[PDB]
Amino acid sequence: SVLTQPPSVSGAPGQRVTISCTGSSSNIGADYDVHWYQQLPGTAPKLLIFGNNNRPSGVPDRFSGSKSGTSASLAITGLQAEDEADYYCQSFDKSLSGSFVFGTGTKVT
Amino acid sequence: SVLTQPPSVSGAPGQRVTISCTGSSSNIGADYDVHWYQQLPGTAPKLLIFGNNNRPSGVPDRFSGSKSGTSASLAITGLQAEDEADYYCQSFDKSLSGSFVFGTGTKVT
Amino acid sequence: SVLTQPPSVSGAPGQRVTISCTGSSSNIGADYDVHWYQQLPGTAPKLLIFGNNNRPSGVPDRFSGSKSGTSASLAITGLQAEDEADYYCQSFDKSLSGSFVFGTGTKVT
Amino acid sequence: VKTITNDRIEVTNATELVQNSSIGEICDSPHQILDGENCTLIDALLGDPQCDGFQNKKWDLFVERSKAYSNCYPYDVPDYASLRSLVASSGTLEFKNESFNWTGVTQNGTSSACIRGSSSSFFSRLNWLTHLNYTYPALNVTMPNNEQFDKLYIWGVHHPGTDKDQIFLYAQSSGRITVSTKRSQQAVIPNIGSRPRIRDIPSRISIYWTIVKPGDILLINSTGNLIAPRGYFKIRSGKSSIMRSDAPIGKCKSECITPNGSIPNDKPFQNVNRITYGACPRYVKQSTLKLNEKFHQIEKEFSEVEGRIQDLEKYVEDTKIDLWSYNAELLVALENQHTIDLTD
Amino acid sequence: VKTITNDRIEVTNATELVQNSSIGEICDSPHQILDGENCTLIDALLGDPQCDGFQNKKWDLFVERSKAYSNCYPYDVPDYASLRSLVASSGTLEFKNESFNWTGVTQNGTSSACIRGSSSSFFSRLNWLTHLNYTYPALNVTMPNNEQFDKLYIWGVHHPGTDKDQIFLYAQSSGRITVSTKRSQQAVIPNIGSRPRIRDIPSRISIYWTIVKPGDILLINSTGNLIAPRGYFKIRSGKSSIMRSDAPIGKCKSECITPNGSIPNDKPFQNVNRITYGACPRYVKQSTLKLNEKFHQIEKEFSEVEGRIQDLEKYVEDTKIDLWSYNAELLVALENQHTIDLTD
Amino acid sequence: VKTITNDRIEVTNATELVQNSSIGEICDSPHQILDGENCTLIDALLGDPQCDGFQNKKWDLFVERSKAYSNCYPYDVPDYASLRSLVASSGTLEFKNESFNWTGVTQNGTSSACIRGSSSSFFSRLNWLTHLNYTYPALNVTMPNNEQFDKLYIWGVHHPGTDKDQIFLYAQSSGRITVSTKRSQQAVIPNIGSRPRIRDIPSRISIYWTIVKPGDILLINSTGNLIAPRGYFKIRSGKSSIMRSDAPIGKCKSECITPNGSIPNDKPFQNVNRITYGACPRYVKQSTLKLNEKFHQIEKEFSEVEGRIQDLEKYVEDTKIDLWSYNAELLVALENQHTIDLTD
Amino acid sequence: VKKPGSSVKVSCEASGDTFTTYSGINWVRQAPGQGLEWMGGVLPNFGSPNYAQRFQGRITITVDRSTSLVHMELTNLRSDDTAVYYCTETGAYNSVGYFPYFQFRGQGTLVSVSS
Amino acid sequence: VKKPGSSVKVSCEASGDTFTTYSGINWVRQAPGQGLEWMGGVLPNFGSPNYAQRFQGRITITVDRSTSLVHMELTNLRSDDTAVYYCTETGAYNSVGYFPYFQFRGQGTLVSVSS
Amino acid sequence: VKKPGSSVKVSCEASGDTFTTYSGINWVRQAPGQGLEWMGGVLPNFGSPNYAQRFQGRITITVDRSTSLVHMELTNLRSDDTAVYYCTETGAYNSVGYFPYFQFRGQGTLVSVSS
Ligand SMILES: *[C@@H]1O[C@H](CO)[C@@H](O[C@@H]2O[C@H](CO)[C@@H](O[C@@H]3O[C@H](CO)[C@@H](O)[C@H](O[C@H]4O[C@H](CO)[C@@H](O)[C@H](O)[C@@H]4O)[C@@H]3O)[C@H](O)[C@H]2NC(C)=O)[C@H](O)[C@H]1NC(C)=O
Ligand SMILES: *[C@@H]1O[C@H](CO)[C@@H](O[C@@H]2O[C@H](CO)[C@@H](O[C@@H]3O[C@H](CO)[C@@H](O)[C@H](O[C@H]4O[C@H](CO)[C@@H](O)[C@H](O)[C@@H]4O)[C@@H]3O)[C@H](O)[C@H]2NC(C)=O)[C@H](O)[C@H]1NC(C)=O
Ligand SMILES: *[C@@H]1O[C@H](CO)[C@@H](O[C@@H]2O[C@H](CO)[C@@H](O[C@@H]3O[C@H](CO)[C@@H](O)[C@H](O[C@H]4O[C@H](CO)[C@@H](O)[C@H](O)[C@@H]4O)[C@@H]3O)[C@H](O)[C@H]2NC(C)=O)[C@H](O)[C@H]1NC(C)=O
Ligand SMILES: *[C@@H]1O[C@H](CO[C@@H]2O[C@@H](C)[C@@H](O)[C@@H](O)[C@@H]2O)[C@@H](O[C@@H]2O[C@H](CO)[C@@H](O)[C@H](O)[C@H]2NC(C)=O)[C@H](O)[C@H]1NC(C)=O
Ligand SMILES: *[C@@H]1O[C@H](CO[C@@H]2O[C@@H](C)[C@@H](O)[C@@H](O)[C@@H]2O)[C@@H](O[C@@H]2O[C@H](CO)[C@@H](O)[C@H](O)[C@H]2NC(C)=O)[C@H](O)[C@H]1NC(C)=O
Ligand SMILES: *[C@@H]1O[C@H](CO[C@@H]2O[C@@H](C)[C@@H](O)[C@@H](O)[C@@H]2O)[C@@H](O[C@@H]2O[C@H](CO)[C@@H](O)[C@H](O)[C@H]2NC(C)=O)[C@H](O)[C@H]1NC(C)=O
Ligand SMILES: *[C@@H]1O[C@H](CO)[C@@H](O[C@@H]2O[C@H](CO)[C@@H](O)[C@H](O)[C@H]2NC(C)=O)[C@H](O)[C@H]1NC(C)=O
Ligand SMILES: *[C@@H]1O[C@H](CO)[C@@H](O[C@@H]2O[C@H](CO)[C@@H](O)[C@H](O)[C@H]2NC(C)=O)[C@H](O)[C@H]1NC(C)=O
Ligand SMILES: *[C@@H]1O[C@H](CO)[C@@H](O)[C@H](O)[C@H]1NC(C)=O
Repeated sequence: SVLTQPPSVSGAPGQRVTISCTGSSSNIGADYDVHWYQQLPGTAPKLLIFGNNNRPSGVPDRFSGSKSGTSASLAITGLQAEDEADYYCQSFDKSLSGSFVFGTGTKVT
Repeated sequence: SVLTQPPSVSGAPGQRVTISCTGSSSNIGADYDVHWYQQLPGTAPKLLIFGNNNRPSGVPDRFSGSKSGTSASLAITGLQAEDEADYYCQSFDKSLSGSFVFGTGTKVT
Repeated sequence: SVLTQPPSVSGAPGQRVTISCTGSSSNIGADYDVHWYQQLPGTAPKLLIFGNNNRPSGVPDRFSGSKSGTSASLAITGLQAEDEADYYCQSFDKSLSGSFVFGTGTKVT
Repeated sequence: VKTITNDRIEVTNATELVQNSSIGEICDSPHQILDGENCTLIDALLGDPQCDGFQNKKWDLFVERSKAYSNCYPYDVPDYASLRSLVASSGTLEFKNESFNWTGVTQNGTSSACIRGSSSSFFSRLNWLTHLNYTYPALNVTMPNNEQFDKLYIWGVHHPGTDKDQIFLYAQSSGRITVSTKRSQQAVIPNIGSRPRIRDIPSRISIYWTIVKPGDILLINSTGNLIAPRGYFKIRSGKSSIMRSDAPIGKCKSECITPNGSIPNDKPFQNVNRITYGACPRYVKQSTLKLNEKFHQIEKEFSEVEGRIQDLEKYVEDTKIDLWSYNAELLVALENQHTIDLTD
Repeated sequence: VKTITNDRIEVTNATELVQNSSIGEICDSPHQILDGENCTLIDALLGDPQCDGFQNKKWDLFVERSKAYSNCYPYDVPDYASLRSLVASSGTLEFKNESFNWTGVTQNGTSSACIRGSSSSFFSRLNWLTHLNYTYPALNVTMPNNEQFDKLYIWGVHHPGTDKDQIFLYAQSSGRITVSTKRSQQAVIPNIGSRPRIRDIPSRISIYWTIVKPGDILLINSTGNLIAPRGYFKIRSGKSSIMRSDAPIGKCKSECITPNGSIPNDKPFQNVNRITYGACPRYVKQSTLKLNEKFHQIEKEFSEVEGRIQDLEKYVEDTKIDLWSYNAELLVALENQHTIDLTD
Repeated sequence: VKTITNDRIEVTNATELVQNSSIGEICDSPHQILDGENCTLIDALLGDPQCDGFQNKKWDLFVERSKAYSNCYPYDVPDYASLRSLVASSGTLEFKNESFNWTGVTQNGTSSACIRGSSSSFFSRLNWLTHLNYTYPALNVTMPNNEQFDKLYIWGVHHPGTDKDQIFLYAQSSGRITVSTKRSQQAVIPNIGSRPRIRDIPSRISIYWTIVKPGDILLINSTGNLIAPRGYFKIRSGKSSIMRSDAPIGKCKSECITPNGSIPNDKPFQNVNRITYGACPRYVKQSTLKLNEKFHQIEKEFSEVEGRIQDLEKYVEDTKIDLWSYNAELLVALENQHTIDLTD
Repeated sequence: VKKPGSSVKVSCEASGDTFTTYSGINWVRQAPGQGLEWMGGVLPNFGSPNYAQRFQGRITITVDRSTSLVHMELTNLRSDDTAVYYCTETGAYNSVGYFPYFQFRGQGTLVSVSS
Repeated sequence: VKKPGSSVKVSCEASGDTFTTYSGINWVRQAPGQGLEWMGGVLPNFGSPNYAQRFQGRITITVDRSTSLVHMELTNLRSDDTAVYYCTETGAYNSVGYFPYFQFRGQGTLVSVSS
Repeated sequence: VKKPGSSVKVSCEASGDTFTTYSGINWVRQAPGQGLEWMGGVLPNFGSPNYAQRFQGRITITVDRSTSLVHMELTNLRSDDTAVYYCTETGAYNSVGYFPYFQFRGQGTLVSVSS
């Protein structure tokens, strides 16, 4: 089980860019939050967002998240040079024996 | 004792529409919340909003409410076909022996 | 120790006007809130904002405040005739023996 | 008869020193007897509708029947035995009304589980304060003791079954009570939760008491769930006590009351019961011996297992009984011996 | 020998009325003896892995060794002495399983600090309920008592060391437990905080018990931190008790058990120990005098200072000892005198 | 004189076996007497400014005067009697300072209601921790017991009168205290509320104590409202006790101290008072009879009604008195009889 | 159709999934083509019924605990009393100006008065 | 007008409707045409007065509990000390970077220093 | 490089500044140029290891309490198992749909399977 994600997005620096994570009736749609992870190329994935709006210490306020219905959205207020990493969305699937589900991944350019 | 309400409002579907409930120094103005009820023609009135922003289960997020001073406002983000019902606003009047006061009613078109 | 503030600001009535209080790593930047005081000419200074967004009873909602990083901002939604007073920003400085620090003051016109 | 030198000596005449039977009734005189009927002492204190005849009464001995039952709002009393013993030792139910302010709230609440006439009612000595126009302001009420005697106050806290009920009665979901005097303080927080239904009511009430000395002041600071007092009881000291018995009340005279009727107090020892009131003979285990005025005492029968405290009480009473039985035996032996010696 | 008239009278023959020595072993008969080995009574009640052999056993006297130790999850019991005395007086560890629903949560939690075989385990008589798929719904579970006897239930609350641990086990940071019956209620709130580590575990568990009468119903309403019961113990009344002793168990017969082995019960007085079980002679301070069946009693030795209650217990036992020593002395004197008189 | 055979026998000479009068002073020898003056034992323990002369002192008997009063911050002690008895039995006020870290907070708070010199002060043995630059971080402080003896720690919690005061002292409105050892835990939550003013102060302080065994560790985890300890008291066991009396201290010798001065201990019985210290005669109700070393004991006089516990204590003492009065009477009778017989 | 001067009684069930011990029952009136009006209310397990001042003397509220019902009777009917009557259950929520909201159960009852 | 080198004492009442047991009193100075400056403060029922480092040695704060007053004295006055002095009471609020706010009571006191 | 059909064991330390009594350890796999996948997890002080259904029968998780380590072994390796493996620690936060988040510690371990 995986969560659908856009293959890649792109845009000029200095404007808002949006990424989406769509779920099912078992994940996100079953009253489960979504976590966002960041992976710069050649490095282990980091933690970006949890609880759909909480940012850990060491993350700029440029990143925002939201969840509605069976979908979730990630937003960056201002695109910068260091935003070359990949983004993943994580949720919990209650179906069968239960598992942790990750998105298909996205590339920001 | 009644709360003043516009007789009717109208507009094309797909845009925001606003309804207002104006009170006195005894209701709304005396630190009392406002409830919003919905009545489709030929049916018993239903419950739409309570606590000035709380929506019960089974109501779309298109409906919003607010209160300021001695007045209250109801808002619909997107007008649809099923929004043919009437809307009432309810508060509590502390004057005399106390009672429940309802608005004059409004018609959305 | 003092907090930097613009000497004066001016504008026509009826639009938003902004005042700023910039701090250091010891005040505002050391997890300390900012208070805003108002002083009409020929009168003792009053209290306008505390806790960066709290308004005491008797203050219109036209005044707003915010804090970000090591800086703070005061905003007035609508300029009026009675807004002829001076504004001060107050914080706490943890350096040395600790003290209460005030801004340099501003004049609104 | 038994003697120290010889265990079996035959004599021309002998008398019995142990009372083994009872009349079967309570003599009603000279002690003042108050029959509780269907009411317990705590129910009469709180003002149960079926106990309205016990108001402002006085007693020397209070009789509790096993047929007693409660017919009002469900309640529990932490340290029930201490309050029961205190009220029994006080010996009076005299009540004096006081005018507390209680401004901003509704007074005289009634419940369907407490029926006095044909309508809903409540405890007569307690005040159920609720919301007024769906608001409940904080209460800061004081009452000074300018008299020369102590005052006893009975108050309570209300535990609803759900949060909905909490809001429906008090308009807010966070209540707290603090009752204090210059030398004491009591803080109680309600516990919202579901409980087994008694008379269709899942909620409960907890009862607390406070004593105010002369020259002191009583302060109550509450935000909800408060069962206010209507006044104070006069608490004194005397020879009063409480007894559990099913014996009928008669018309006779006897200075010794046992659970099983009144017994004659001419012989120095008895074996009918270890629970006694008034001038009574000592209790011994011996059923036959051939030749003291205590009033309030400790509880000597228990219907529930409690542990340490009840074990200590039982141990104390067992020690007393055994030592007095030894005393009785030795005394009888000695007297018999000396009499035999003086007659030869 | 000593007499009332003369303190020193020489006689041809005399006997000793005080037992001063012990066999050194517990006779194992006729009373039913249960040797606890490395296990305490509470550990055997809860189901410690090393105490699995004590399940459903019965005893007349329970022997606790000083070598006993705990090898499971750390815990504490408020009013430990009361529960210990209750279980000791009950005299049986018989357990009956009941099918509680417990829907929406995970069952049979295990800890690394409680090792039964080669894997993690827990108490055998307790159920550790945790989150199910990172959710913990509110529990509203009932169990009626349709039998003719009382039921004893043992449950617990869990106190984590941090808020992280709270969330990691229960998925929410606000737990509350309410256990009620038609005549009782108990509300417990966990206290999150750091505590010294025992077997690498900083968390603790508090143990509570509830008794249900026939015709009553048990209700449990919880939102987290609940250590559920798997059933009930049958609680009865009898001559059972508990004793602390390091004496080995032998094979003999004696109706009197002392901490220091079994002692002969032919003489009327003894001085070996104030703690006795069965038909035993009275304890006196006198070490030499020249010429009763109690079962469960109070605790007479304390390892911690507690204050008021322990002082009262010591005072009671001291009074008893002194009065019985006086009785012994007077009796011996009298008997000696009368015998001298009757032989002249 | 009285005899078993005859109640009235005339004899040439007789002696009195009951002491009925007192000297009126406390002899100050051989027992070590510590006069409390205006100070109570708890006030001397906490470090009241007027009790600064009692620091590190030792006693065999502590004398409390009715003129004693408090002149510091208002406070109350849950289980006051237990702590008072513990300190009295310990028999010493020796104090040893320890260096707790207490990093991130302000130390040595002072109050205007506690005046030592001309300036504000506080209890000498307690530390009032407050905010530092309007911040109050969580405290995680430990202290191990590496000695061969037990340690006694006295700490407290502060209850402000309002939420404003809470914030004004601790910078946050939610405080909690947890003091734990490997075998114990104590969780205290402050109760904010208004209380009657003593020395213009409506707030109160609650006092708690903790005992640490050798090889154990003390852990304190707090977020506010903490009255920290400055060290530990050495707690031992001995013949020390406490007595309430207004008799002046003299210069004599007597092994028996009564509330009403010292009394001669030559006669075997007395009737002056039931409260005794040292080698004293037995207390009897008889005022005239014509022909034991206990140290700490239970409390025998009460100024407040408490119920069950106080009733049990009174019952115990009444039983003791009655049995010893019977013993006295019987003994006197027997001795008189035997003497008459041996003189004829 | 009820004759003028007669009485009309509307019954309601004080039970359900959302009904608790201290829930209340309120009556609401709606004239044909007009707004909503509030009439008396009662808590079946607490206190006494409240009444609106416009209906004082003509209205009575009774609680039947055996059948767990609540009835409202209106004496001396008039032509203007032709309307539809609704039962409402009280709702609870955490606020600072909180007052109960109305939960309409079922459809209304039509009452017409004519000679 | 005070002579240079003299002393000036400003008194303030430590009582009122909003004043509690542990409320504090702070002194604020304002030169004519300049900003606000903070001087010493004291809690009348707790601790010892605090002082600003610019005024060390010249300022003293005393609490009079019989009249429920608090006084601040400034020794060795100077020409630059001409200013208006204000009393402030401390306010409390729930936050995470909380520090007391100042509540100005009454009008200020004008002090002028000249030879 | 591991031969097909062999076993690979990845060890991890169940200790650190943020690690508590009931923290958990989860394993994550990432194929070269692909997304993230979840493998088994275990709490070292509670319960039994959980496993993903895709890896049932081939994976085992062991806890070594003496060295405070946790190991995951994968039996019967295959060519598609070439990937980088990461340890994650569980995080806690207050919510209503809360599920633990993953804290990646250190860099991953590269495992390649070839004949
Ligand atoms: C937590 O659990 C307890 C235990 O289940 C629960 O209390 C129960 O509430 C129900 C009400 O929903 C009670 O059921 C009633 O019992 C009485 C007997 O005393 C019956 O007479 C009642 O009959 C009514 O309902 C019937 C339904 O078919 C109708 O046919 C009939 O005509 C009546 O209208 C009713 O069944 C039950 O007795 C208690 N259990 C107790 C007190 O032990 C409690 O509500 C739960 N907490 C929650 C849900 O928050
Ligand atoms: C509140 O304070 C208490 C007291 O400090 C604190 O509890 C302490 O936690 C630490 C863990 O951080 C414990 O330290 C361990 O002690 C055991 C002995 O029992 C050692 O074997 C452990 O060794 C490990 O760590 C070493 C570090 O160099 C390694 O070298 C070694 O290989 C092991 O990995 C470890 O030191 C300490 O014993 C307790 N103190 C107690 C229980 O009294 C508690 O965590 C604090 N609360 C917080 C922080 O929330
Ligand atoms: C809850 O209620 C209690 C009880 O009312 C309340 O405590 C009271 O506070 C007031 C202060 O507002 C106290 O009044 C003082 O009493 C002393 C005597 O001890 C007087 O000397 C004081 O006199 C001052 O005020 C006078 C006003 O005219 C002045 O003229 C005078 O010069 C002094 O400045 C003052 O009256 C009162 O004693 C207590 N009551 C007690 C302790 O029982 C408490 O504040 C309330 N809680 C709140 C409001 O949060
Ligand atoms: C809502 O409040 C009214 C008004 O209560 C009165 O005014 C308040 C300011 C306060 O002073 C109260 O003590 C007064 O009673 C309530 O109407 C009163 O109800 C009581 C109860 O029967 C009656 O004795 C009074 O006469 C009524 N007052 C008037 C002016 O008629 C009313 O009951 C409240 N409604 C609720 C609590 O639902
Ligand atoms: C605000 O804090 C200052 C600084 O406190 C010092 O620095 C801290 C980091 C910590 O290490 C404290 O223990 C230090 O004392 C306080 O100024 C100190 O006040 C005390 C009290 O008289 C004095 O002994 C120190 O010398 C002072 N430190 C210096 C550098 O002068 C100040 O009192 C605090 N203000 C408050 C609490 O209102
Ligand atoms: C997440 O939940 C699954 C499913 O649990 C089952 O379905 C629930 C609706 C409820 O009915 C439970 O009682 C069921 O067990 C858990 O998978 C189960 O795990 C247990 C434990 O070994 C096992 O006995 C069951 O067979 C499993 N169920 C299935 C369908 O395989 C799973 O463990 C949970 N994950 C957690 C709690 O992390
Ligand atoms: C007591 O039991 C009831 C019933 O299980 C619990 O009530 C539920 O509470 C949750 C949380 O607020 C609500 O979402 C449910 O709707 C409630 N159910 C009902 C039927 O009211 C209650 O929480 C329990 N109380 C405790 C302390 O555990
Ligand atoms: C027990 O002690 C611990 C450690 O000092 C406290 O944990 C801290 O709590 C604060 C407030 O939530 C956090 O910001 C810190 O990160 C925590 N530290 C650690 C190491 O976890 C805890 O608050 C204390 N508990 C009590 C009741 O005082
Ligand atoms: C009760 O309090 C109000 C305001 O708190 C006051 O106006 C009224 O006088 C008080 N009652 C009496 C009898 O004084």
